[PDB]
Amino acid sequence: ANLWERFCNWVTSTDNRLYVGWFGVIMIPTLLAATICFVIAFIAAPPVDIDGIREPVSGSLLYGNNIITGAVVPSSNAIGLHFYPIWEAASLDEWLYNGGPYQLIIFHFLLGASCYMGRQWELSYRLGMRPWICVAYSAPLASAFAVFLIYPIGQGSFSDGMPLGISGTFNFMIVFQAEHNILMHPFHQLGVAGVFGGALFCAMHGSLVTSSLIRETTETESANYGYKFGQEEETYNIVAAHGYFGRLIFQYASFNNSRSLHFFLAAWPVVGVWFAALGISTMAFNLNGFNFNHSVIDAKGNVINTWADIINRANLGMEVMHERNAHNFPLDLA
Amino acid sequence: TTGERPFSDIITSVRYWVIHSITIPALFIAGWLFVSTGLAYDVFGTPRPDSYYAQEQRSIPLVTDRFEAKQQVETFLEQLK
Amino acid sequence: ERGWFDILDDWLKRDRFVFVGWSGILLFPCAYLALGGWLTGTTFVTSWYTHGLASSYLEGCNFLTVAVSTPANSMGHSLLLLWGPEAQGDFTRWCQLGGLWTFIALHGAFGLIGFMLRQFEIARLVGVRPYNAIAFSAPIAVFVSVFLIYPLGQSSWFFAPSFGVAAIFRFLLFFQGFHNWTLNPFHMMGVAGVLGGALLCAIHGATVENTLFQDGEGASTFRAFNPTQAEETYSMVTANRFWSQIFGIAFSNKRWLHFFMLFVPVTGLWMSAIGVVGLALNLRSYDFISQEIRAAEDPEFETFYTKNLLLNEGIRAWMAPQDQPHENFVFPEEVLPRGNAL
Amino acid sequence: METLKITVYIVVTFFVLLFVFGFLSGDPARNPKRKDLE
Amino acid sequence: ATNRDQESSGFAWWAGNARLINLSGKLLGAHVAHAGLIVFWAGAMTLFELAHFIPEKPMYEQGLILIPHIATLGWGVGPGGEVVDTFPFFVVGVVHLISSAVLGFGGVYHAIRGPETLEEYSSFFGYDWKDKNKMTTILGFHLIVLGIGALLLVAKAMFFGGLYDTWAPGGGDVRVITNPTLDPRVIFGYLLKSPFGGEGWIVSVNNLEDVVGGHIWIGLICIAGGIWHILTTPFGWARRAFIWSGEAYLSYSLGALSMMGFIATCFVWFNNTVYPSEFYGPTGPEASQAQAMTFLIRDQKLGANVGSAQGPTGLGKYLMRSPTGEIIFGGETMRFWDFRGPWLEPLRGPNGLDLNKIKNDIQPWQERRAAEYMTHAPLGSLNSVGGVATEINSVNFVSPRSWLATSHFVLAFFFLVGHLWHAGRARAAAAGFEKGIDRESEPVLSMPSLD
Amino acid sequence: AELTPEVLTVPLNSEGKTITLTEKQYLEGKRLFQYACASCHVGGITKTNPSLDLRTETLALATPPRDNIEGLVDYMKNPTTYDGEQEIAEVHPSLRSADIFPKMRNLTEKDLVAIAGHILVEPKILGDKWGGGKVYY
Ligand code: CLA
Ligand code: CLA
Ligand code: CLA
Ligand code: CLA
Ligand code: CLA
Ligand SMILES: CC1=C(/C=C/C(C)=C/C=C/C(C)=C/C=C/C=C(C)/C=C/C=C(C)/C=C/C2=C(C)CCCC2(C)C)C(C)(C)CCC1
Ligand SMILES: CC1=C(/C=C/C(C)=C/C=C/C(C)=C/C=C/C=C(C)/C=C/C=C(C)/C=C/C2=C(C)CCCC2(C)C)C(C)(C)CCC1
Ligand SMILES: CC1=C(/C=C/C(C)=C/C=C/C(C)=C/C=C/C=C(C)/C=C/C=C(C)/C=C/C2=C(C)CCCC2(C)C)C(C)(C)CCC1
Ligand SMILES: [Cl-]
Ligand SMILES: [Cl-]
Ligand SMILES: [Cl-]
Ligand SMILES: [Fe+2]
Repeated sequence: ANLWERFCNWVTSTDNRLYVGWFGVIMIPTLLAATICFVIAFIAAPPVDIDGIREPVSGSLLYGNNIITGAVVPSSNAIGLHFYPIWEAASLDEWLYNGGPYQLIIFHFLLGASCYMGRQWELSYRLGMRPWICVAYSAPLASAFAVFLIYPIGQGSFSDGMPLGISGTFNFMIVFQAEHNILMHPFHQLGVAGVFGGALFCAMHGSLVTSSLIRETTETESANYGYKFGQEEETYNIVAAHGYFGRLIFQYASFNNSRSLHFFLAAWPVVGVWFAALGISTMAFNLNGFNFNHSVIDAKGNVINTWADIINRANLGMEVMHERNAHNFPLDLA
Repeated sequence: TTGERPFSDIITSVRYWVIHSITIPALFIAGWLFVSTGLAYDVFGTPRPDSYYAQEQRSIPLVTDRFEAKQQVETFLEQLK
Repeated sequence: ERGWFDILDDWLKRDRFVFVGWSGILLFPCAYLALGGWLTGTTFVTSWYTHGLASSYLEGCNFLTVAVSTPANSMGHSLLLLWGPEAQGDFTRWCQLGGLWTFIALHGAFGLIGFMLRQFEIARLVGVRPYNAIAFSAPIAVFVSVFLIYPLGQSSWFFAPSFGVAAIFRFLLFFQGFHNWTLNPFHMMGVAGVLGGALLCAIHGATVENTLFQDGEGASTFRAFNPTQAEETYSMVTANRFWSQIFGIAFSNKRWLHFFMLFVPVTGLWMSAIGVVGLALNLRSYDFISQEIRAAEDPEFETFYTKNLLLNEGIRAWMAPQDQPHENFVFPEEVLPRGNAL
Repeated sequence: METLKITVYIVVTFFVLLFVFGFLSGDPARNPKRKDLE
Repeated sequence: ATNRDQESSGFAWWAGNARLINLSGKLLGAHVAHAGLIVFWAGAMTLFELAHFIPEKPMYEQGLILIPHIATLGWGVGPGGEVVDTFPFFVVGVVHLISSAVLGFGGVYHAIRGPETLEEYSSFFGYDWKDKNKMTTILGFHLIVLGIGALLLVAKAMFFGGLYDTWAPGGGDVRVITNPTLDPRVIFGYLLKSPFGGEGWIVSVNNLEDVVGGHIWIGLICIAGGIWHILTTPFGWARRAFIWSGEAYLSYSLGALSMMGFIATCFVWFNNTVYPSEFYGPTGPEASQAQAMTFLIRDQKLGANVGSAQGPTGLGKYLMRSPTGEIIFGGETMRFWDFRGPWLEPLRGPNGLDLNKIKNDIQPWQERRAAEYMTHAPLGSLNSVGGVATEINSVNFVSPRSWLATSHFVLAFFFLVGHLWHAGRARAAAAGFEKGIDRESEPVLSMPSLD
Repeated sequence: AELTPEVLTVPLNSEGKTITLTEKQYLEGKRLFQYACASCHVGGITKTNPSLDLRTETLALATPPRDNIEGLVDYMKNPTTYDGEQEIAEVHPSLRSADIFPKMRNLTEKDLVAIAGHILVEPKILGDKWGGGKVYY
């Protein structure tokens, strides 16, 4: 074998402790750059003029933040969707003021995480597996694309991308509610059904398999020792599990087929989260939640408030207060 | 199986549909009339569109006393003239 | 021994389409009434006298905006029994006073007890360990903390969640503006357990479906499984290698994997419940004191934390007069907090 | 500015070329089963 | 019935169309019948739009997406995009609707009556997915067809009345394109432009000369490529790079359509040339700029000196500099300074927005347009309540730009998913493990332990 | 509460004369106001100039007075600035500028009266909400 042939054999080797592969050739450097920049920025970055109004917001630990308040702050509204790599700045000091780290991080991250998804297909192929784990990962990935790329595109600025920080995330959520009434949007509602249901079914499946473990141990040892890695025989009794759950509800509401059950476990959260991602990605173009403001009117024409109108009052509070020095004109159009 | 007649047997039988082409429409119509006669408003105490406010009133008839709450509502209802 | 008790026990535990049990005597009426009460209220019942809201299909609300709303604040924590001193046996007045709220909450609570007893009862009869019932303690801790303990620590049932889609959304936004509930590490642990549970659900389902053994000739692979088969339907060994190489670690023990799937969302929900118990008393994680001391002295110091409090202050001022009508709030235009232009 | 830019451009080009030529290097054959897919 | 249950086909009902992979006749029917559905919708939707259409309201106030496509081609409209004749819209709708019956007829025939496989019937129409030469030949036919399609657009623009030109001197109007851009430096230059702000890759195309010239190129490229693929068979390196199967080819096309979907989303969101704002409403960037313009005009009429007016932050309230110094509108719309539109451009000088032009040269038609666009911003609820999320019910409006961007993002996204699903499946099926791991030949069991 | 003949009774002119609109005129007025005006005047405010609203008290202090049917109908034909000083048909929808505001092309005299009646009746129903903006939502 020549050098290229050998290199290819190593890259695609099924024997590396962590699989590299061709997607990994892009994933490794991009994820390392994003990680390193993030860590350094989160600790040490100076304040960033997120809203382009010369009002710098401090995100880093050394500049007065704790783990909860800290963030890498989105790039300046003055930049908008302009590409702002380090070399476009006159200095690192300028780059930092304008939120250059945010762009470097999210672009390397999105590239790296897309390659992470490809890499999941890639290894499944090398191991002779079925290929669709990567399709499940497309759900959180799509969600990351929605908040870091698609929303900024629709609104015309990376300053409206989700901040890389715990409190910045909450800021993004509250402002999103004000501007899109996301709670009243059916795609976010499907998302909630996806994650509440995902958690429910996770607990359900956990509890049912755990409930029907076949006795292989004594009381002075963990029942976990009753299963040995790679054993051929199933470790629980699915017939007893189905016997239980089918009586809890009724026979035909319970799965007796493990393949069907596990498919449902994959599908429910993944589809819901795809809708969550699509909610963000379509509210990115301002097709917003249901608006029933003043929908109910009496015989004279008096407005009779519903809970929708109370939501509206909360939303107004968010709207009027957010970015309190950034608006000069009466309508918030992006 | 648990001994009851299969649902698919029942709902593909003529007798089920002889019974239920009567009972289902009967229930639906009874529900309809519960509303269309206005009885629903009376049973539950729900305002009709002309009964949220007196003509010139713009204040909500909020219950403000726990133990005289019944009378308060009755007083609010009287004030609709 | 063959008395009436044992004969009743026999009938209760007959293997039928819908199992009944001793637990059924509690469960079925309470669940039926809770659900029936919700459907009845959302269809026909107003919230005009308690909230100044329309809340039923009858009044023109849709599925998103209908609710059974909490009683007026002036009711305090009254049980609001139909035969109690407020409604005095009058079904109509009882509806107008929010009696259906305590009706649903209380039958709901006893119904949940019945459901968990049902989980125990069936597990015992079938001869399985009662981990499903144990896991259900999380839904119960949430229901009890949010629908009972929270309003009990507040002024009245008025501040419990109203049973409705939009009403629940209002409850979320209230908790943000008033409690800064996103900042609370007990809610944060709840979020991690819910999202972590959804993650585990998806990843485990997908891993099993993608490490299946070929056990049939069909390209649709569901038929190639038999409930009574002894063998694992998928390869733990291949799954383990895949994740070890992709992510760095992997499950190797199926019993541990499935216990963890119980542990994560159950623990999350239990954590969120503890935070809500604090909120019953306004014992919030509202502020970081060091942040406030700095920001008060230094008008150039700004974080996402200070930004979110401005949002909260807007929520409170803008929503309170209509959301809390018993307070009779009148906030002149000039006092309302607003940024420039908006 | 300029040296950094050129350096990153070269780095990115390097890895992209690896990705493309790598997947071009008989990738369908790199599996545990049927290799004759040409 | 051949292959029409799970036992014989290996595919369950919910994967039923996979039963068609190797049945070229029935599969032709599926495809032709489906082309029928697309043509049916195009025709029926147009007639529906026309029946609902009020000529003196803007199209974008009327939930129209198809009439705007016809109007952009220069049919039925005059100066400013005013509707002068609805008959071209009627023709487009009827002719599609009639054509769909024909396609539906052929589809139904092939699907249930005609020969199930075409190979025994005809060597020309029959095909084996694995026959690389036959695959490239059929691909070649379709490329020629597509090239002719692109030249049809060129024909309309140059020889059959022209296209609607929002940029036309003295005001938007239908205009014949006599000098299409042929220079490959300009045409392919778009393809190498950055997709980021102020650049916008192909989405930045801002004049009909470039649009028409692009389609001349694309038409010729597609016809040349088609001939190429009829006359050649895939080279060795291509043979070793791809999976050669029906499902693989589907996956490649799903990937391509996904990409196109996202591009179309950005096209309708930002571009106001091939999506004239007269027909589609203002872009998000456009309406935000139009707001700043509106209040600059208002306050300047009241006596404000808008050049020297300092806002609360220290930046100009109405006017400020971009990061490269160009004079741009201020407030949040600073992000939208790359916006370009016929109503704004007359105020633009070498250095950006010109203060002397602003002070002296703003015409009433500019005020009207800015006010119109500001109050038809592409914001609105799912139930079509126009405006911000806190707005009251009153205006029934969601911009066609929002409808078209959101729908196409959703479609593009699910098509990426379909690409991954089918590409991963095509690989696994080709290698022989799509149904699961062979218990007696589990690959991982022959591999050394990781540790 | 009901939409009574009294609620529907509004000033015809500045000289003390009233007109009682029918329920159908009220409905037509809402519809036509939504069709031609609400894009800028939703809820009684003005989006392109929030300083000027459609409140009755505001219309009364306009020149010429606009707090009556005649004043409003005239506004819709020949709109002026608030002091009556300039004619603004070139930048404001009117019958006189139906050429540049094409939605005004199909409005009849009857339609203008219905729109005028809407503007006067709505605050009698909605109070401060009419012309109040988001504060009163
Ligand atoms: C197991 C089923 C079940 C359970 C646990 C409950 C429980 C409840 N109901 Mg529901 N209900 C049920 C079934 C049930 N109900 C059914 C089937 C109906 C249809 C008829 C209803 C209709 C209903 C209505 C309309 C209302 C309730 C209400 C209530 C609450 C108060 C009840 C109370 O105070 O009782 C007190 C009585 C007991 C606890 C029984 C005690 C039995 C003891 C052990 C025997 C002693 C009695 C003795 C012989 C009498 C001698 C007295 C003498 C000195 C005069 C509570 C949550 C109220 C509520 O929800 O308000 C918000 C209410 O208004 N229920
Ligand atoms: C665009 C939608 C579409 C199209 C064009 C097709 C096309 C086809 N499918 Mg698929 N399928 C679809 C969606 C579609 N399918 C969906 C959504 C599902 C899930 C429910 C399926 C599940 C499925 C299964 C399980 C199977 C097919 C099969 C087939 C083929 C044979 C059908 C047959 O034998 O009919 C028999 C039915 C009839 C004779 C009844 C009448 C049907 C005709 C076509 C209706 C025409 C109505 C129309 C209004 C008439 C206009 C005429 C006018 C122009 C003159 C046919 C090529 C079969 C196949 O693969 O065989 C090898 C097969 O087994 N399909
Ligand atoms: C590109 C696709 C597209 C777009 C952008 C539009 C756009 C529009 N249409 Mg048109 N139309 C379409 C396709 C489209 N339509 C189709 C397929 C039909 C046949 C049913 C129609 C028939 C039609 C009629 C009869 C009317 C419109 C009207 C309208 C307008 C209002 C829409 C509305 O209120 O939505 C309401 C929103 C919904 C109903 C929600 C849709 C959500 C879907 C179900 C989610 C899809 C998710 C995904 C694709 C599924 C994947 C699942 C996953 C698990 C794999 C708007 C301009 C109205 C109009 O104004 O005409 C002048 C009108 O009356 N359309
Ligand atoms: C992609 C579309 C397509 C393709 C590849 C085929 C292919 C085939 N057809 Mg089907 N069919 C179609 C669509 C198609 N058909 C449509 C739309 C209809 C309804 C009119 C039919 C109705 C039909 C019937 C009734 C029969 C066939 C038959 C055949 C076979 C022989 C055809 C032949 O000898 O032509 C030789 C060439 C000619 C006769 C001259 C073609 C003249 C064309 C129409 C000129 C216009 C071309 C133009 C570019 C089309 C643009 C359309 C575009 C706008 C959509 C062959 C397998 C026969 C069969 O299968 O035998 C058992 C048969 O009996 N077809
Ligand atoms: C539907 C359109 C279509 C499709 C599906 C094909 C399919 C095929 N072509 Mg054909 N071709 C077409 C149209 C098409 N062609 C046209 C219009 C022309 C005239 C220009 C040609 C001229 C042509 C030639 C000369 C050759 C092919 C070849 C091939 C084969 C391999 C192609 C390949 O490896 O791509 C993958 C692409 C590459 C390996 C190029 C480098 C990839 C870069 C890095 C991607 C950059 C793009 C990126 C996504 C961003 C886009 C913007 C960018 C421009 C900046 C395959 C059968 C080969 C063949 O075997 O001939 C028989 C071959 O030599 N085609
Ligand atoms: C309260 C009360 C009571 C009771 C009652 C009851 C019990 C009731 C009931 C009731 C009921 C029991 C009702 C009902 C109902 C219902 C309904 C109303 C429904 C519906 C529905 C729907 C509408 C559906 C739909 C849908 C869905 C959800 C799914 C999917 C799709 C669709 C859309 C199809 C009593 C007397 C004791 C006493 C006092 C009080
Ligand atoms: C295969 C298949 C399928 C499918 C199918 C299809 C897809 C089809 C189609 C189809 C079609 C696609 C069709 C059609 C049609 C059409 C028509 C039938 C037409 C017509 C028309 C007309 C008649 C007209 C008229 C008119 C005029 C002229 C003018 C104006 C008015 C009017 C409108 C009246 C399915 C899924 C079922 C399944 C099984 C198989
Ligand atoms: C019309 C028009 C125009 C033009 C245009 C043009 C001229 C174009 C084009 C175009 C083009 C010219 C394109 C393209 C492309 C391409 C592509 C899209 C590709 C791809 C690829 C791939 C997919 C690959 C793959 C792979 C790899 C990477 C590695 C190994 C393996 C494989 C083979 C798998 C303008 C703008 C002026 C204006 C307006 C209109
Ligand atoms: Cl903010
Ligand atoms: Cl602004
Ligand atoms: Cl005022
Ligand atoms: Fe499992």
